[PDB]
Amino acid sequence: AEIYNKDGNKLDLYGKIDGLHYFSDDKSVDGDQTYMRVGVKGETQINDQLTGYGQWEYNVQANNTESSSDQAWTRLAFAGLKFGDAGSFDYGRNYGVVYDVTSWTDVLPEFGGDTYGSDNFLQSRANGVATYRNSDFFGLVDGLNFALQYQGKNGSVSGEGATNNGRGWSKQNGDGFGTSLTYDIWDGISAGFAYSHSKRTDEQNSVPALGRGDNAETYTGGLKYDANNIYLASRYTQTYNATRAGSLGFANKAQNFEVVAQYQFDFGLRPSVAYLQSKGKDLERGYGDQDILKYVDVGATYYFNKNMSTYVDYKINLLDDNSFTRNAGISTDDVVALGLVYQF
Amino acid sequence: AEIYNKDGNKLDLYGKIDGLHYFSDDKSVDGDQTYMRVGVKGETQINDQLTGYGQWEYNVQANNTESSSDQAWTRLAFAGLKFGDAGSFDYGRNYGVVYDVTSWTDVLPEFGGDTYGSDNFLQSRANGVATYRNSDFFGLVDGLNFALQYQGKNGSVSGEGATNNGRGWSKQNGDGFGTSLTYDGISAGFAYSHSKRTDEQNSVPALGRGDNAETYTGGLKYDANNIYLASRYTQTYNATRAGSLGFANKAQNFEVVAQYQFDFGLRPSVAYLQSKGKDLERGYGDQDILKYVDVGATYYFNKNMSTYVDYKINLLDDNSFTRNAGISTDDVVALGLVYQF
Amino acid sequence: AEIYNKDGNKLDLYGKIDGLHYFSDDKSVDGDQTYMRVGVKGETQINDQLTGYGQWEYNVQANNTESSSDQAWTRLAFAGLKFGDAGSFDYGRNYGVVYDVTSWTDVLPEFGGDTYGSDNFLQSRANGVATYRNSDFFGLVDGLNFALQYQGKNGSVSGEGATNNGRGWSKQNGDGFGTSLTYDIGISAGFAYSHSKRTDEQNSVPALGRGDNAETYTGGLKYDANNIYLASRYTQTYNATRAGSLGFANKAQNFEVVAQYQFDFGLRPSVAYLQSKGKDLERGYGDQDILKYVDVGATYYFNKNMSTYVDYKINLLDDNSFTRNAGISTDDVVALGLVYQF
Ligand SMILES: [Mg+2]
Ligand SMILES: [Mg+2]
Ligand SMILES: [Mg+2]
Repeated sequence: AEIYNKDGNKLDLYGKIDGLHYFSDDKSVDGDQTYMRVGVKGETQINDQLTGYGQWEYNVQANNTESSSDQAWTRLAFAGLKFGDAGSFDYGRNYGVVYDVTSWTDVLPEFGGDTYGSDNFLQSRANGVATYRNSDFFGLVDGLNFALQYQGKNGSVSGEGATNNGRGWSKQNGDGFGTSLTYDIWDGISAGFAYSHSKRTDEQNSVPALGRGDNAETYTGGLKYDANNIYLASRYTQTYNATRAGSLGFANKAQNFEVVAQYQFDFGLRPSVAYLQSKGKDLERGYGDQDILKYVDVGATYYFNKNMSTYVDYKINLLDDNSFTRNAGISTDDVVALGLVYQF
Repeated sequence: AEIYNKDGNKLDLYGKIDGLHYFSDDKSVDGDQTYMRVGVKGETQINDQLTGYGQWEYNVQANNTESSSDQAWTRLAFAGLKFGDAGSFDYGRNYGVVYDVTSWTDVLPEFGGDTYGSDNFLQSRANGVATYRNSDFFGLVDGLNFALQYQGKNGSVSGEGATNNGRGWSKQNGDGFGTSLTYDGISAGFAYSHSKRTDEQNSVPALGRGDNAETYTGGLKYDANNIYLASRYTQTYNATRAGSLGFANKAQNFEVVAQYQFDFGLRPSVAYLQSKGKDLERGYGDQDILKYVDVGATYYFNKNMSTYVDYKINLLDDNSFTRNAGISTDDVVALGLVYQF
Repeated sequence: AEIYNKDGNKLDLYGKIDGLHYFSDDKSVDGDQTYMRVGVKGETQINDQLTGYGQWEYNVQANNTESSSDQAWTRLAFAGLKFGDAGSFDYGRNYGVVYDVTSWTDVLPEFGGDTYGSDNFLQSRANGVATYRNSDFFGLVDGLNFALQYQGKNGSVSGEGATNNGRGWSKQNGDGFGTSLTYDIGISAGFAYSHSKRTDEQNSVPALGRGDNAETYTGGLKYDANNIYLASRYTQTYNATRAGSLGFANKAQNFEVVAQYQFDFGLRPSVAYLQSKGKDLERGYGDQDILKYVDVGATYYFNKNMSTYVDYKINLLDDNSFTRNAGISTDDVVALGLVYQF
């Protein structure tokens, strides 16, 4: 909600409160999943060719007790400058540019968006990203959106590989960069490409048993159709030393594919059907080729209005239980989600 | 404070900042107790019959350092729909319906509200509650309200009894149900709850054994002519904590409070509270779990600022039960200055 | 931002989002340092001579992951009354009155303000402070301000020295009090004093620092006019200045000086020198430098809501047994920040 707009400065206090329950035979996901999000988004006019901005987004779990630990975290926190019509720069915790394309399939009622994770190189939300964007390809092509992003090393907790803000191997990165390019081809049809290259860290190449290599790389292509009450999107990503092999490390190579179809009825119901897979290749310890993710998703959202909705989502999990999924901690069970959400 | 009201949607950013200090011989409660609360309450008009709403309430302690852990937590987080005469429905972290009645005695300047706890079946705030409420009995009887409530299992951290949101035995529950009924300046109230207990509750702590946690509550309130009087009695089975040692197989909990509101802003308060545990294992037998007289006063400067003193006159004796279970037997004085928004 | 003002009550929701990176050979400070702050400040008119107020300020780190621990904390939380000319009183988590004067040199683009820390007696933000303030000496002497402050013990986690809100020896305190006095002659002078009981764990746990009381004495001078900022202050402490992780300095001498200029087009360069000199340290340490650097940097103000900055800590400490064992950083640091304020 816009709660301040005065003398060239604007502030939005926004969020949602999501009354959410999961039903699954997997006891690590079954049960109450209630949470909320709260954030601020602000803008300050500097001059005719310059606007300042900042955004913070917080996640607050509400499915555990008042004595539980580690229930809140920051999703986004960045500050930036917009340079007229010709671009922007921001720095902080923000989305990696790969998500410029992979966001197109991250539209399921509840599930989806899970062939990658957060703090996973530049695939999703990430610490310390400096992001340059231009929406007219340097004045040459209207509608052609370019991004270039740099990320500094976020290393180990201690020792030779450390930085101030250290973390475990699954969420480490070396210095890296990303780029994306997206374009509306026809009315309502868009195409996009993204690439990332990051140095890996010494702990990534020594602590977990899976995944070895100097660099983490991703290649993504996507398509979207959004018109006439119909939403279709597909994307394909090939990764190298970048996709998590559950708790066991990284996949030397992975091939990640998502497709989604939705329809918006004018009375407020939006059914959704999707297919997702992540195919790991050349895994160590005799694993070879393994499925990391494989499910059909069917669900629907009912929008009461712009501030209130309810939804059901059903993850039909096609993974077989085997020594890889067991050892890596990957859920092979179906899940049903039921939600009622207030947004502000 | 209402900070947004536009095109059918309203948002309140509300809270308080409570500069609070306790004086006690009990070193685990003595000292600075400053904290604040902040929350949002939102409502959206969907159509003539239907409004959607959400509420989040956060508690933020401010009595420890900037390197201290576990200083903030969510009290409430729920989303709901209100229908008209048909009632309301909400889901999330919210009050158990037993508090619809026991709240009538939870009005002391600082203390009170402590014969039960949070995440304690449906006695107070709870995870994963679905709550239906009906006002005026479908519009047929003015002042008659009722509620129906369901809670899904919140299990252990790992193993066979787990759920995603696992916790220790003290705050676990199986599937449960609660109901309340209140009727009106004089009011009477009843509440009942029934929850399945978990395998950890029946094996980890030494105290309390049974398949089910049950509560029965009756209460009365007089609120008129600047006088507030309230009393309630609750009988529980396998549901009242015996401090850190488990649950009381049975307990009998009683509270009574009297207050007067002077025009100039002073509100003195006198109360008596007790919790009596029966049939405790390990030789404990019958034990007092809580017993005190409370005297205090709140001074309201206005609707946004108050100050208060409260004096817990603790009538428990020190014994091996109070020591082992971590129950305070010392007197406490609280002094507070509070800003509300 | 003031987001509510109605029927005698007002509320400000304020903060900043600071996109911040450090470059250093010290791996414990090097890298992303992005964070934000958010708070509320409210006031309510009670009557002609009485206003109530409250403030909360929260710090939220954003430089680590979504599964990281302990990433947020309360800086300030207090409630108070202002009685016109008779003064104000507030209680909660608030600044110690020593900061009334030492804040004069806490103006660097990024660094500075580090000859003391938080929860460090009455040197900075502190739990359980009751603070009386009087502005312009009961309305009788423009520019003459004073404060009186009391702080109850904040003790150990358990045992005989416990309080409900226990913490480690570095952040403990006994009962104490403090006072400040400032006088505006754009030119000001200031004095502050504090005296606290030390706690048993401050004497029994760490290697360094022994004594029943912690005391500080501060004097400051400030020139702030004609686009020029010049400030200096000197503090002598007893059993009160941390000697890194090793304990406290039996005596310390802390000195800071800063000069800045505000150009009309927005740039504010800054040059400063800071040192903390510890004396009579145990275990053979004797006299040791606790802090010693020159700071050079600049802030560019786009407007009142947006700025960018660079800061360069030129660290004059050396690797020796003291800095090494105390965990005191000896390396240079460059900070680069972009900050949105609301
Ligand atoms: Mg490889
Ligand atoms: Mg029993
Ligand atoms: Mg000494």
